[PDB]
Amino acid sequence: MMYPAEPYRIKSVETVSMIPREERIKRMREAGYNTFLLNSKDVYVDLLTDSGTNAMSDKQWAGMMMGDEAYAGSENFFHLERTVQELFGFKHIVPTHQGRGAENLLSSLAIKPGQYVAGNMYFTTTRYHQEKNGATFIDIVRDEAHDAGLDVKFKGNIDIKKLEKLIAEKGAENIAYICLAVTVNLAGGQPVSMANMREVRQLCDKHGIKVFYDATRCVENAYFIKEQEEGFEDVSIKDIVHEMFSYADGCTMSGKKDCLVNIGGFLCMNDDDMFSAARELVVVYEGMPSYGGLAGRDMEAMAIGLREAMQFEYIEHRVKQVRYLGEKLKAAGVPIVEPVGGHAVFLDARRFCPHLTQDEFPAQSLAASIYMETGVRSMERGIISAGRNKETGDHHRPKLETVRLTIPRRVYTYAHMDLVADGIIKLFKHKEDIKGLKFVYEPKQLRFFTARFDYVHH
Amino acid sequence: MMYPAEPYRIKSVETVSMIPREERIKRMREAGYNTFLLNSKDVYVDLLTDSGTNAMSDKQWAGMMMGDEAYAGSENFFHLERTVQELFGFKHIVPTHQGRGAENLLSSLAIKPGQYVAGNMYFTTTRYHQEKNGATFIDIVRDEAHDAGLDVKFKGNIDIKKLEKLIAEKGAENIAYICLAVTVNLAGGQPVSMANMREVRQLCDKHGIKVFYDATRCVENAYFIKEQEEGFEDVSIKDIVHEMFSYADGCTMSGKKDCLVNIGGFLCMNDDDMFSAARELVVVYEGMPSYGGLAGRDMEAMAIGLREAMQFEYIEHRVKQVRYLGEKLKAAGVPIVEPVGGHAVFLDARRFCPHLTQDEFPAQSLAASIYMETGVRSMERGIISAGRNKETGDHHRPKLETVRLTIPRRVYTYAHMDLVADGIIKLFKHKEDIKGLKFVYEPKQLRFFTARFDYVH
Ligand SMILES: O=C(O)c1cc(O)cc(O)c1
Ligand SMILES: O=C(O)c1cc(O)cc(O)c1
Ligand SMILES: [K+]
Ligand SMILES: [K+]
Repeated sequence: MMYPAEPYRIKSVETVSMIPREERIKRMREAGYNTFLLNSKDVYVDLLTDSGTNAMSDKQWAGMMMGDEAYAGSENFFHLERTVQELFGFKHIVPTHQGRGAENLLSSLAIKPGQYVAGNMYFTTTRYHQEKNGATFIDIVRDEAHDAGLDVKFKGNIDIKKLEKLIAEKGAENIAYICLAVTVNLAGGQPVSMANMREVRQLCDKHGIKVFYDATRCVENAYFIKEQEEGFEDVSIKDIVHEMFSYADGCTMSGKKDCLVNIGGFLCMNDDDMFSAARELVVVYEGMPSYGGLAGRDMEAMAIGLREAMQFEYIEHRVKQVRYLGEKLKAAGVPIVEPVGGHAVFLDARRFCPHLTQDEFPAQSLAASIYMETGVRSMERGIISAGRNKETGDHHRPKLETVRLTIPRRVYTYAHMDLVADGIIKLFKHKEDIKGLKFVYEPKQLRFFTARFDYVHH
Repeated sequence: MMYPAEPYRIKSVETVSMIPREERIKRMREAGYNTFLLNSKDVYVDLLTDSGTNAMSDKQWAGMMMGDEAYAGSENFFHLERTVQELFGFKHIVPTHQGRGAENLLSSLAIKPGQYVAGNMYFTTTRYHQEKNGATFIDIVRDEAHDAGLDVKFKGNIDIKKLEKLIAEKGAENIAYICLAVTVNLAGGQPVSMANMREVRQLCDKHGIKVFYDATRCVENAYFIKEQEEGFEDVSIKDIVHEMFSYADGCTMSGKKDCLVNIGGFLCMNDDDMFSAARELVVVYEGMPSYGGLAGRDMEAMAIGLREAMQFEYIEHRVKQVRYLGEKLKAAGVPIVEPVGGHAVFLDARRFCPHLTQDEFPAQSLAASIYMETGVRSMERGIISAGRNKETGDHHRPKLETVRLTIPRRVYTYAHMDLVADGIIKLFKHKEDIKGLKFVYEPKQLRFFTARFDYVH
């Protein structure tokens, strides 16, 4: 099926207030037309992010009642450890409170100053920790990834030629590690093929270079492999996931993404010595290696969730729900990043509002309009989030001016997707009526978080 | 009352396996006679730590069903924010996944390399982050705090003269901040008086020096003030807590201690510019400032728990339950660190086992024997935990060779305390039979965590 029904029932609901348009407009204005300043209680469908917003199962909530909150030797730790060892195949695991905790550990252990880290694009926290520990980041993603309109498979693949060029120019000993992300966020949630992981592994093995996965949406990635990589159609998600990680030396994981939980993460590695070093380092940043900044009950929920994520029908429905939204928008001519990724649809607000300039903040304004029209919250990922240039004092002006419709796992229905799509399509049909915004309050940093705007009038 | 009844009922119970002695001995040996290696399922009464092991209330669990897991604007965040603003009085709050997360932020923001941080003793993670950011730690606790046998009030107090001396010798500009801990862990959980907090504030204000509290057991501290500081007998715990923090510029808090939760912490501060800088920095270590590495449900549970902790009868019982254990041991002649602190009783293993040299690891062996006798787990806090001297390859030899009996909040009863005490007392009457330990496996780091031993013969 192009669009299968939910492979589960609703056990419990989260009630919402269902406020009318006049009230939404009032709340949007109070939030300075910045969706980051909206109160959760005033949002009907919250597509700000797929991180930590997932609906857990009855089995996970049963696990939540069996939290073994002991500082050492918790049953929940042992369940998590054996689950990750079984499903990912790594020798050692260190729990962390979420993904960027594991990144702090990995980069603190695996990077000497002056070295390079190469990856298929980047994520903000991941890159921060790499650079904080002395590394220069090199993008080695394939060129197609930077063409937002280009519909091609496995857009997230590393260009092996760029990797070969790097090794020759910089020398293997100067490369801390390859950071292979699955899926690739900055490209719109694009997958990486098994063939690509193999080729990166083979080349790195030649030169003694380590590969560490940024694995936050690895199950979504496994689904794309199963659906689209020749030869994998009859291989289980579980076997695809296990094979994927067989080509890595370790990984950083955010449970908040594909482990179907609201908090949690971990660091995996095969190397005994690195594991020992990670154990003493985790103590001062996260907590003892036996809980790593997580309650027992959350290690349990993450262990259960990761195993739940392996179910074909679940991840098929997850990805096809996102696809449904994207295809409905595409059918109406709405400009989106293509192909649709695993976890989100990205609107190109620049092309949605051709009558505006980027300096009138079309992404920020389109996000405001979407909320006022529907009660749906989306995230500005454009000029506002990019922040100001510290030297010039002018805006950074990023090439991507987008509104991100980010889909939590197992929270919404196709009817919610229809509500979102219908509102956006209505706005698109009258796009010329979307007004530009200007600052009325700008913080000196993290401006996307608390900035306030009002409309430009002529 | 000397020992009041629990000011609550049991809502739900946690299953334990009631395994016999022969089986406990088997499990202890499988754990290499290291209690840190015992599985939780094999422990009856787990006194390894009071951190994150607390029992929550029905109200907190109701809150756990109302987790608003939004990335921004969570109802749970706003609840936590106004609760901490109301009860602690600080202008700004940044959630963190627990205490050491807040410490990372504070030390990253408030320390220039080459500066000093002075405090009343220290805790490992707190000091690490201070030194990592280029500070030199200076102990300015009163001398009495280092006399483990001396029974005096407010042993945790800062010695104002030591602080005056530090300011004169180093200069105010070279002191990043004063780190005032409540209670003081290394002295056995000893409180700080309101009078002391005032004097420190007064002196620091004269020189423009910032004071940040390490406030993980601030409610236990407030109880000691109410109970023992002249003039506070009829002041509420809530009002004592609020006044305590009125003498601080901010704090690092572990909810896992006195906020009655299993995970959670936060950073507070009054300064706008520091807050703005903190909001930027928390994003890459913990998470967005609107959740700070916590699920919404945990921000909610911590908000509720902190308010519950203000109930006089609750914190009175908490502290008096620990005291009950300590006094029962004292009444049988068992040697402990004195006076008894708010959250734990420390056995003096050196005097418990005078027939053993420190090289035979008496604290480690005593902890093993306690488990085998009762099913009670305690923590070695002695030569093993001290680690091996890197330079000379010999043990670090700490003056304190102790076994820590750390009491989680609202988890155990007086009957459990009796079981603990009765077992230790029986061991004490036959102490000569406690055998020394030796390594069979020693890690090169964190040796207390995974080391394995067997008996000398
Ligand atoms: O795009 C996001 O959802 C996002 C979320 C964060 O907590 C930090 C960041 O740099 C980006
Ligand atoms: O004494 C403790 O319980 C303790 C706990 C920790 O997570 C670190 C540490 O250095 C000490
Ligand atoms: K969450
Ligand atoms: K815990």
